[PDB]
Amino acid sequence: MFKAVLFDLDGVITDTAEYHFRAWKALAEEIGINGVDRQFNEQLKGVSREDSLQKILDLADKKVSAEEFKELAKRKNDNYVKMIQDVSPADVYPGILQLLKDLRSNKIKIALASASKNGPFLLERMNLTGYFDAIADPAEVAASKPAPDIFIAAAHAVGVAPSESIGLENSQAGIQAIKDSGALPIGVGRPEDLGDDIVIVPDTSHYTLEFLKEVWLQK
Ligand SMILES: O=P(O)(O)O[C@@H]1O[C@H](CO)[C@@H](O)[C@H](O)[C@H]1O
Ligand code: NA
Repeated sequence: MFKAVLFDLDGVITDTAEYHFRAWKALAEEIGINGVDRQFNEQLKGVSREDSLQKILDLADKKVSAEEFKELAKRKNDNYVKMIQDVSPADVYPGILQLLKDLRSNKIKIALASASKNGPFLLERMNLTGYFDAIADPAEVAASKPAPDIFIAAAHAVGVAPSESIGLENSQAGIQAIKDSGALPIGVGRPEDLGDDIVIVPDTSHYTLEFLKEVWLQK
C-alpha cells in the first residue's frame, strides 16, 4: 500500500489557479503583452513566480532591466495576495476535506509539494494546516518544477520514499515532476491539457481513498 499522498495546492485543493491566471494576464497587458490567454496559461501552472514572469517576457522576446523584473514580479504578487484575502473553508474543492480525514484515519502521511510561496497562508485561510504532516519549502530546493526536487523533499519530510507515494496535480510541469520523482501521478483536469498516458479524473470529487488504493493496486 502507499504510505504518503503529496498534494499540489493551486487547482487541486482550491481554485487559486484562476486567480494566478487573472493576475498574470493583467500584468502582461500593462506592459503591452497580449498573448496570456487560457491556453498559454497552461505553461504558467505549477512553475515558480520567476519562471512564470520569464515565460511571459519571452512571448514577445521582450527585454526589461533586472530592476524592472523585480518590480513586475512584486506588482503581480501584491495583486494576487489582495485577491486571496477572503478565501475561506467554503472554497475547499469537493472531496478534498473528506480525503484528508480518511488518509489521517488510515495513518497515511500528508504533505504539500507546491512551488507557491503563498501555500502556508492559503492552508491557514482554509483551516487545513492541522491535516498536513509537512509543507515542503519551495525556496529550499535547488531546482523548481518541472524538476522532481519538491516532490522528493515532500516525501522525505514525512519519512517515506517517493516510490511509496502518490502525487496529485492539475499542471503539466507538476505531472512531469511527479514522473521524475518515482511517485505515482494522478491528475485532475482535461486529458487535452495533461495527457492520455497517466490516470486523470475530471474533478476532485473523484479523489477518494478507495479510488487511490485501486490505482495503486493496478499500477
Ligand atoms: O507567486 P507564488 O504564489 O510564489 O508562485 C505561483 O506558483 C503557482 C503554482 O506553481 C504558479 O502557477 C504562479 O504562476 C506563481 O506566481
Ligand atoms: Na484560518
